[PDB]
Amino acid sequence: MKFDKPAGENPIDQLKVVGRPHDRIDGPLKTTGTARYAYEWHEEAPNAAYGYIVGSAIAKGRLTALDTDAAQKAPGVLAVITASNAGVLGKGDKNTARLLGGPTIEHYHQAIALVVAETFEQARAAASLVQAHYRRNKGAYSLADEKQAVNQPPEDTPDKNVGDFDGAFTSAAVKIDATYTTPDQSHMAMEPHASMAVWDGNKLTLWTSNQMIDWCRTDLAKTLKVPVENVRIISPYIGGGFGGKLFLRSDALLAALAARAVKRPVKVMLPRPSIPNNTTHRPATLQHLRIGADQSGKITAISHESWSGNLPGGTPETAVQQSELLYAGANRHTGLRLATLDLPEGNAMRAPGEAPGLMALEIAIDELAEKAGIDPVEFRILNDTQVDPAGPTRCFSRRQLIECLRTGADKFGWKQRNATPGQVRDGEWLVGHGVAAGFHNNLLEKSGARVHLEQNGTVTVETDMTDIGTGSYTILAQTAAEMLGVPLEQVAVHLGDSSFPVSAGSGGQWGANTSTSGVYAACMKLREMIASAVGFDPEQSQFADGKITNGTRSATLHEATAGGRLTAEESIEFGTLSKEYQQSTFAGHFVEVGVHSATGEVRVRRMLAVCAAGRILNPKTARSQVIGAMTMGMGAALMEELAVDDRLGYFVNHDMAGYEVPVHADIPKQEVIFLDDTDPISSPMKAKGVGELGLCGVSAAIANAVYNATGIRVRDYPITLDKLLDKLPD
Amino acid sequence: AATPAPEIMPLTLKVNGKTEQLEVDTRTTLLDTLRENLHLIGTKKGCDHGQCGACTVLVNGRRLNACLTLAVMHQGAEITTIEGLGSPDNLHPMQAAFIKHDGFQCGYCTSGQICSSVAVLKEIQDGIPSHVTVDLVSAPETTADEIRERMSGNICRCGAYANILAAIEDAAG
Amino acid sequence: MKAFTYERVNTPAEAALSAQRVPGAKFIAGGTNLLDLMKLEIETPTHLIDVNGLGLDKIEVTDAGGLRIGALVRNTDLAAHERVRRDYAVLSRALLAGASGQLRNQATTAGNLLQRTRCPYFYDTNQPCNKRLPGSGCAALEGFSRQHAVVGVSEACIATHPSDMAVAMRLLDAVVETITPEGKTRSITLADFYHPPGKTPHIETALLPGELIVAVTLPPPLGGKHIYRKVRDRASYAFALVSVAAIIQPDGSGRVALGGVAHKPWRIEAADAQLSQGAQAVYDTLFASAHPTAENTFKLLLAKRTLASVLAEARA
Ligand SMILES: Cc1cc2nc3c(=O)[nH]c(=O)nc-3n(C[C@H](O)[C@H](O)[C@H](O)COP(=O)(O)OP(=O)(O)OC[C@H]3O[C@@H](n4cnc5c(N)ncnc54)[C@H](O)[C@@H]3O)c2cc1C
Ligand SMILES: Nc1ccn([C@@H]2O[C@H](COP(=O)(O)OP(=O)(O)OC[C@H]3Oc4nc5nc(N)nc(O)c5nc4C(S)=C3S)[C@@H](O)[C@H]2O)c(=O)n1
Ligand code: SF4
Ligand code: MOS
Ligand code: FES
Ligand code: FES
Ligand SMILES: [Cl-]
Ligand SMILES: [Cl-]
Ligand SMILES: [Cl-]
Ligand SMILES: [Cl-]
Ligand SMILES: [Cl-]
Ligand SMILES: [Cl-]
Ligand SMILES: [Cl-]
Ligand SMILES: [Cl-]
Ligand SMILES: [Cl-]
Ligand SMILES: [Cl-]
Repeated sequence: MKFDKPAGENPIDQLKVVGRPHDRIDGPLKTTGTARYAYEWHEEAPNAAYGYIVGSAIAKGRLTALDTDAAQKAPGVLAVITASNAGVLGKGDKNTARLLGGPTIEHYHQAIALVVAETFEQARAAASLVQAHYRRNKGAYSLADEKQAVNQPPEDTPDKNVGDFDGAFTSAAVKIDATYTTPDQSHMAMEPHASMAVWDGNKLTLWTSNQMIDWCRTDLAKTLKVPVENVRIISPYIGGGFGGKLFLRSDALLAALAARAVKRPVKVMLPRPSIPNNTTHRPATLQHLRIGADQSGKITAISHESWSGNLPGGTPETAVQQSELLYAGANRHTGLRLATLDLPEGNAMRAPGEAPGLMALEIAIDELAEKAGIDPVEFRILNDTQVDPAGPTRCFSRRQLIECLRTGADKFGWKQRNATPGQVRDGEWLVGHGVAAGFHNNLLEKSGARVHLEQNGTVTVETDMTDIGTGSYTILAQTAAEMLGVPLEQVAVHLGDSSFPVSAGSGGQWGANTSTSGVYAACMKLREMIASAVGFDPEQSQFADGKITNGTRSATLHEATAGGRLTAEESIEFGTLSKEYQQSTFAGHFVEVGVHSATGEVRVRRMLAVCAAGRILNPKTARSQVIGAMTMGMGAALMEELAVDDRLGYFVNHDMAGYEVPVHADIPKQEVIFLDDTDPISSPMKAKGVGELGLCGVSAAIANAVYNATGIRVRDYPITLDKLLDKLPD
Repeated sequence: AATPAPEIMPLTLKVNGKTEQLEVDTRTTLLDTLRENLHLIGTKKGCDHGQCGACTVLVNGRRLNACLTLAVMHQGAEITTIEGLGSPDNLHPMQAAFIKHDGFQCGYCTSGQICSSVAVLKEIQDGIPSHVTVDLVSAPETTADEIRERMSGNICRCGAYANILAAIEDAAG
Repeated sequence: MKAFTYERVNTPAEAALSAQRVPGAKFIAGGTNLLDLMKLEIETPTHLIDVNGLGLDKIEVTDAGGLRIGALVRNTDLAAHERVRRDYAVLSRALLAGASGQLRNQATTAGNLLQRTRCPYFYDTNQPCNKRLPGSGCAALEGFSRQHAVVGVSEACIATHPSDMAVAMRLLDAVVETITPEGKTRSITLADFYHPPGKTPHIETALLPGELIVAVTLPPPLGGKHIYRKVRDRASYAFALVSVAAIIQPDGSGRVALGGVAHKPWRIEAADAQLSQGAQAVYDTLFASAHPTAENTFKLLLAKRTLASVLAEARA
């Protein structure tokens, strides 16, 4: 199925099961400890050995020698895998840093060996005996120090320039020029990265924790230099990812290598203290915004430059793209600048680019609104753009930012806010209200599925799509149930296995829409095959109450499969609609905060998100995404920071205590409203993403709330009490 | 230069009503005993350092973090894990409430949330105060403020918290 | 973690005797600090002696009208005890302000006093840390020092003692009761229990080889308004940036001790006597000797403002 014209009426529009807040179908497994994650597949390899990682003790240099004799001789030890003895490896396309270091050391805690042993305890103790030898090289670890030397963009990412920014900035009646920083952030998915490998001759089966099954299979094969068809990836349950499990990490590589060397299954879990430096992190940013507006509050000039750092060939944090589309302005400048830093690999984290970009942009808007004498909700409404500001002929498919904000303000009681900061108390707490816009593009990617009508009348969905806590299992079941006229509870859904059709995976918040659209495409073929088995015309047939009807004629789905089960396998493909229109998603974030008038402690008292993200496939699991993202936004705003040591070249606070994420005690009332945003330009499901959108804007809403509570702007996240303390009352 | 050989010792635990007789490395945590030695994988390992609560279990009715106690320390103890509370076709009321309110996403913290929440209601009934208990001498009440604090030792990176609270208040009434 | 033998014994006397006889032996109580450190091989004992189940877990009234708290009493049970809630409220508040429910259930009185720093350079064995390896350096001094000590420090180490319960014990003039492996007993006032880092930050307390804490004795109750204000970046499950323990009498006199500012609970008796004069005077005496880094300077203003907030709470 090629989707290249907007969707008309189709069976999903009935919304008998799609669109409804169903309990998630993996709920019984996840609440009883019977869902199996990567390290927990005992029956599949009951004598599996344990692999324990040795990370680099230096940030950067040469591994001159790696001694393994003492470890080899230790109790229960089978082997030590090293770069030397593992043989020549390839590198996967999504890995900047090598997953097995040696001789070059690219970053701190880069894996350099793996001790395989009979028990976990023996492998860990044995890993302590591995003696590495290093020669340090001079590295660069400070994004702010590298800033000054970088003032061109990358060759393949030129600046974007519309109109005359400098002229319009000069002429503007009111304007701001402000700098914002965001720190390095870490995923802290509650399930550590783990994998288990079994070889059967040249055939590899890997049980793992990965968001992108097909990317995993391909990249593992490229790395091991084996035929891709010899590798099988299995990841039905993933204990969180947040971008951090989009790629092949060193557990999967080392399990695979270990299991082949010892000719026995091996399982490898990255220990929690090693994860923040071994894996990836959201890059820190440093952002320069200059925005100009006229007498009437219409933005006339916008400039957004962002500086980020990464290893050679690594990605920038794409923090300026939202500023090309979100607000109006005839005169525009955007630009990325990428430093080389010898920290661990910077890579995607929930809403890469947009989370930090809006962290800056939406304070800047708050500031400029204040300067214009205009309510920040009205300021944003005033500068809505229903077309691409760099190409006015190019419409947004569907844009409800205005409606998000107005609805939000009405529900929130935004009019109750005191516009003069610092004037509202509740006991010892300064109370504040703030607002921010969310924005995130809707990306499309090809996705396939296989769907079976079984002879007992049940339906079987197979696809390699993942459910990382998103609810894919459930929404895919709703999709098939809707299309075939069966109740939800008759649909089996099988995910996260490379022996199933290739889906787009859980990433870019394209997963709900792409994966359900693939199922839609398979189910359309299946309906056709069913119609044909009972001698009916597909075009004139309907599917309901476990039956197919066709005018006056009527058969049961049991009869269609009397001559064996019916199987359809199809993909959805996307044409030029994402060029023709700008497909995006929008939100309004409203926050009330408390700031302690003595200590400067910040506590969120109330949060509302109003979202517009196409047709909501499941309001319950969708609401969960957004309150989840709101929680993550709170962390980014108030507590989350990977502390860089500039001298030693690593993240100092590299664990679940030192890197503070939000706890139960932090969480206020959190309300979510989904606007009816049905977008037929997106897909036949008419859906768009929420999982990353829900984070976008949250942190700046909070920052703008703290300002309203205190009169104190903080442009260096996170907004911790030390940054507020010297400007509070007495 | 070297590391010593495992010290192996016999061990009797009562896990979910069932008498288990093991021989364990003295280093083995209660957590790893359940997951690796007994194959009760419902109890999860989020951090191994007492920082997350994903390995929360009951030992003689009292909740603790199984990653920061040794198996050999609980010779003859009654251990209760998530599997002991209920299973898919006989859900515990808390397990069921969690499904109803969507108190989980990825599911990795969820065992721990559930074990803690059942013990938390018990602790309130037993009159154990908390950080947010205003009047220390009088008996604590089952408020939203109290549950949040008492549950703050179970970390959810998915951010299912607001729903977890709704599940617990439901099961409590 | 290195392999170790594990011993259960019958009496507390046996436990201390075994600690003398076996080089590298350590006592284990709740295990909530010791096992954490052992996984990383920061502690590497060859032998563990279980000190639970030896009758050291009672809370009793003393003949003087105070309280004897057993070393092995759980933190939850100490904080929940009726006498402690009415008569020693600041102890109960400090306990409840720390850690999590799971952790407080297993952690013990002795264990809590002897918990080690949360310094992140200390916890990372690839980094310079004089505490873990004498003369290797202090990475925190010119590195990430945001949560380190501002008073009582030295060039060699700037670590804070992480205990909230110890701040409340120090305020109450608590006394640590021990038995030596020899079989004699000692009382160490908690004010004299923690050594300053000086040039030997690896030396932390006054305990001898294999000395066993059996109890902590509190004197008679003071009455007054008891408060424990703990400041932290998130609402729960975090160590103190700064903490103020106070006991305020009706006439404005009282005592205070602080956490998060030094290698031990920080209380100066001259400063107690200036409470009626205000937070400014009390602070000036408490922090006359302060030596912060740029990153933890904020703690000084935090201490003063938190203390002022505490005194204002007491007036109301
Ligand atoms: C995530 C996390 C958060 C925390 N947050 C806080 C907080 O906010 N506030 C706070 O105060 N604490 C906090 N803690 C620390 C906790 O309070 C302590 O770990 C606990 O008090 C230690 O008690 P234990 O009995 O487990 O000691 P153990 O771990 O058993 O032993 C600790 C030390 O004492 C020795 N020992 C034990 N008993 C005796 C005895 N009778 N005589 C002599 N030596 C003995 C051991 O050999 C060892 O060196 C936290 C811990 C964690 C993991
Ligand atoms: N219009 C449709 C859009 C989506 N959803 C809901 O939300 C999920 C989100 O789907 P979608 O926004 O397409 O996002 P993905 O399927 O693509 O999953 C990835 C996405 O998921 C998010 N949230 C996740 N939450 C779980 N708990 N853990 C993760 O790692 C996280 N990863 C973030 C990130 S990073 C990213 S990219 C569905 O499964 C469903 O419950 C549906 O109800 N409304
Ligand atoms: S501060 Fe004390 S502990 Fe932290 S590093 Fe310097 S010496 Fe080691
Ligand atoms: O693209 Mo989301 O998985 S960082
Ligand atoms: S695994 Fe026990 S607390 Fe994280
Ligand atoms: S459900 Fe994913 S961590 Fe709580
Ligand atoms: Cl429903
Ligand atoms: Cl160098
Ligand atoms: Cl409107
Ligand atoms: Cl139909
Ligand atoms: Cl609804
Ligand atoms: Cl709902
Ligand atoms: Cl830290
Ligand atoms: Cl219950
Ligand atoms: Cl020294
Ligand atoms: Cl003041």
